[PDB]
Amino acid sequence: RFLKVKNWETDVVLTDTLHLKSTLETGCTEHICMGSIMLPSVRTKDQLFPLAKEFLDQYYSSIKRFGSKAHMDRLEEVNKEIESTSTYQLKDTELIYGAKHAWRNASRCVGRIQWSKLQVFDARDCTTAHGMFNYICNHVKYATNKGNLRSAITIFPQRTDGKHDFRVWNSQLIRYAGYKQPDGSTLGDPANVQFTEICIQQGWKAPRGRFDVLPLLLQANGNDPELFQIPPELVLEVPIRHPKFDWFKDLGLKWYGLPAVSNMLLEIGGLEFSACPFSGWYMGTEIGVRDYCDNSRYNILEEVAKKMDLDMRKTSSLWKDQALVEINIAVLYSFQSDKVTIVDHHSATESFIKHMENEYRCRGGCPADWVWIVPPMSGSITPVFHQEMLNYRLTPSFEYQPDPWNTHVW
Amino acid sequence: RFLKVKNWETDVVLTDTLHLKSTLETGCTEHICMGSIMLPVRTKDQLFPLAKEFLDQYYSSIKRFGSKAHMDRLEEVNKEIESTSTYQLKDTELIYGAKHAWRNASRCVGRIQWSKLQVFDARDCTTAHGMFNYICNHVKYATNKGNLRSAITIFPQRTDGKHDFRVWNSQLIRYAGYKQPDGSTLGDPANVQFTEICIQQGWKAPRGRFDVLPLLLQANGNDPELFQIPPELVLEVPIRHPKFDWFKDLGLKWYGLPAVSNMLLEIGGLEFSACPFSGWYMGTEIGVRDYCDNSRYNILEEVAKKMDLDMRKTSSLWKDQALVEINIAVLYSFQSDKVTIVDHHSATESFIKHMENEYRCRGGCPADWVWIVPPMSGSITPVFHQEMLNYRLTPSFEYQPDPWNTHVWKG
Ligand code: HEM
Ligand code: HEM
Ligand SMILES: Cc1cc(N)nc(CCc2cc(CCCN(C)C)c(F)c(F)c2F)c1
Ligand SMILES: Cc1cc(N)nc(CCc2cc(CCCN(C)C)c(F)c(F)c2F)c1
Ligand SMILES: C[C@H](O)[C@H](O)[C@H]1CNc2nc(N)[nH]c(=O)c2N1
Ligand SMILES: C[C@H](O)[C@H](O)[C@H]1CNc2nc(N)[nH]c(=O)c2N1
Ligand SMILES: [Zn+2]
Repeated sequence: RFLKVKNWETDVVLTDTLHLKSTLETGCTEHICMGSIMLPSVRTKDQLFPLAKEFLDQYYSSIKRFGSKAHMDRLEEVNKEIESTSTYQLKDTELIYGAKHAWRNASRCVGRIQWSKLQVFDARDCTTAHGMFNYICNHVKYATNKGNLRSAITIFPQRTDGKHDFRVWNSQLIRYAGYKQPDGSTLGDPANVQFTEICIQQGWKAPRGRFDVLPLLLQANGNDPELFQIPPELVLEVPIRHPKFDWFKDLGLKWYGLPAVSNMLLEIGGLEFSACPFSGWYMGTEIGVRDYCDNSRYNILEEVAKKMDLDMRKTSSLWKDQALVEINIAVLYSFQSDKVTIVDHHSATESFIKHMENEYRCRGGCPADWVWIVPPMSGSITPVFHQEMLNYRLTPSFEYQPDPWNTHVW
Repeated sequence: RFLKVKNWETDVVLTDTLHLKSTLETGCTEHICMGSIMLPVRTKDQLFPLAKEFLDQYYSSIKRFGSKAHMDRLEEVNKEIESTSTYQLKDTELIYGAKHAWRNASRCVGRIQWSKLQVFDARDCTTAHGMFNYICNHVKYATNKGNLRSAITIFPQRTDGKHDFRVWNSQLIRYAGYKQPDGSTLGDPANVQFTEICIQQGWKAPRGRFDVLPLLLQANGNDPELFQIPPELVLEVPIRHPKFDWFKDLGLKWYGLPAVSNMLLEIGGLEFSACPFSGWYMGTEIGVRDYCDNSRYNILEEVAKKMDLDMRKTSSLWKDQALVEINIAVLYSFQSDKVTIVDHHSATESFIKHMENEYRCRGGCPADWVWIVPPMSGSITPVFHQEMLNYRLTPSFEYQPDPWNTHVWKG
């Protein structure tokens, strides 16, 4: 019941007691482990108050006022407000705490050593999609900071009856369009083909290019979503060149500086925030391994290996592995040259081990999903590969939610 | 009930029903996943259900479930259990059991080959000298002059737990490690403790960087005994690089035959505590783990030095670059010497084909994503994108304690 995790490279053993405060479920049973499943998964008055109490208990404990004057009053006041209104409103301090701890609790996030330095933008007074656009532009500008990226989240009004949902329809604030070609292939980002169509097949004027920044599709108060173009001067992009291969720049590659997830649901004290875009900065492998070299994405491995003149006859020449490394050197080199914040996988995974040690010491544990924390290249030469991790679900949390074009009462 | 797994690269969705036949536990609960944890004395009370379950599976596989032969064998095993408190497997049952323990090994990416296992029945063995002879014959057969063949040798099953057969080596062929007084290590740091035991048991160590360890073999619960594998039976491969002529001067070599010897084979409730098995290497086992783990031979520095990469900042990816070149050299060396090896691209593709076939013909394939995904180039192999369900089926291979921690020395 008091569990231990071992690092097999260093023999360091940590003792986890935090998991005993886990609330939600993992998808696993003692008969079957679902650790590699990508997606392992109204609201009444009964359910809401224990959730608020659990959250307020940990909030007042965190400020060393558990069982105090203000603690009992706040508990009473929220209880009064739920009994009356069937919901409640977070104090600004509780919202900031809840958002920072949702990130602290994100077991798939390797960047959590930064969790306490998060800029929380309270957008709970927003009422229209034009107001949403305004808040998102300000977020993008703040977070981008001319390349000196700063972590931020913008929190739109919480769900009420499920009919008045605020939703950002984009999966990330900044992504590249994808169109299926006449000759059967795909131009741009294949992952965004259905979305790039919903933008066109409902308003947008696509420049049908390969790296077209998609428009925002914003939904306020349950209404139909509206299209907005992010001002291009707010979208920091990096042309990708290689520090050795001069032909690399001729590949035509670029990527955007700001990774900003916008389709997750933020849960704090039972309250659900369905529009809560958040951003940090890239780990190099997200772009160079996944975005560029996945077969279902831009899938550039063949072209790069050909220009390197590698033996592509046999897989055992490891031509894919060689090109992969060069592509990721170029991504890192390009961002660093343009003074755009980026972290390589060696530095980020080292940071996470230090974060884990901090969390075990000051908190008694750190939920972590090994399948997601280990980078998608060079796994075993990073320290996290050799680190046993316990995965469990703590709240406040970021959760997945259905894509809105499958749920919108249109 | 049914369970579905999806491949996010190809959108193929498979449906698992085999997990219903799972019995052992995973370590996980509804509230915690132990998927990345490395490691999550038997009476007649529990033995006959285990035997009956196994014999049901065996007679089903041969299309004889419920036949007179099936019923007579159950009756015969039942009587032998209450008469003798254990039972003996037929040769055919042992072969089926060993093949299916491999088929059920959720951490093994090489399972497309499970039905072509050569099973050596060594249940008549009585002494450590006899174990040595069986293991020599296994090594010669499996090596096959570089054309490797999968094999397993099965020594007598556990009785009261005081008479165990054990191979004290973790693998039949491994290099020694020696801790120096200055704190540095010569050879394989993974094997320092076992090397100390061998030395204490009388082994005369050459004290080089690639000394093949002696076999330390325990029969019938007696103290273990040292034996040197005849060197002409240990096939080794000097490592060189197809383009880098200085790579040979690093002085690296490795052995051809990977042969695990510390696991326990469970078949029908019977426990075979000495069951060495062997296949052939996937290149990354040597080039990534054996050579580049910080806690193993740890050659990333010197390789990158000789390559003259920028080693001052990690963001040059000098480690990633040297890692690839080393793994090219491993594959090139084995192929050039005509010693069986498989690269991680081929092995993971074969495993995906295996897994799909197992879903079609068997209703599932238990698989441990954490171990199946190779330790370099993860997402450019197809297993990275493949959802997998992990569960425990029997027959199975299990971990067991290191014998020096449990053995009662006879002196
Ligand atoms: C500041 C630097 C950050 C870095 C380097 C970083 C790194 C990463 C990486 C590499 C992933 C895996 C995502 C993937 O492979 O698709 C991830 C996931 C995630 N990150 Fe972080 N992140 C950062 C900031 C943040 C922030 C500011 C938040 C929230 C406030 C956050 C919340 C999450 C969540 C919830 C996931 C899981 C996404 C999912 O389950 O699909 N991250 N992060
Ligand atoms: C024929 C070629 C084979 C290949 C390419 C192969 C590949 C692998 C690899 C790469 C691993 C992970 C090992 C590690 O990272 O330390 C593994 C694990 C394993 N293999 Fe296979 N294997 C083969 C044959 C066999 C055979 C013949 C058996 C048994 C009869 C077997 C049973 C297992 C088991 C039980 C594990 C789990 C090891 C553990 O939990 O430590 N494999 N295999
Ligand atoms: C703040 C942040 C920093 C960073 N460095 N990286 C990311 C990227 C996280 C991510 C999250 C998701 C899940 C939500 C999307 N939908 C499909 C549910 C992805 F899908 C995805 F591709 C993806 F990159 C975010
Ligand atoms: C037949 C086979 C083919 C192949 N291609 N590869 C292997 C290697 C499996 C392996 C298994 C273990 C299990 C014992 C665990 N104990 C020592 C903690 C190892 F340790 C180890 F190093 C190791 F390589 C085996
Ligand atoms: C099937 C498997 O769970 C899936 O491919 C996961 C593996 N690990 C991952 N890890 C990260 N960081 N991001 C991902 O998208 C994935 N995909
Ligand atoms: C902590 C973690 O479970 C451990 O390092 C695992 C990760 N996956 C692995 N996968 C393989 N094939 N072999 C290993 O030794 C390991 N080690
Ligand atoms: Zn699990």
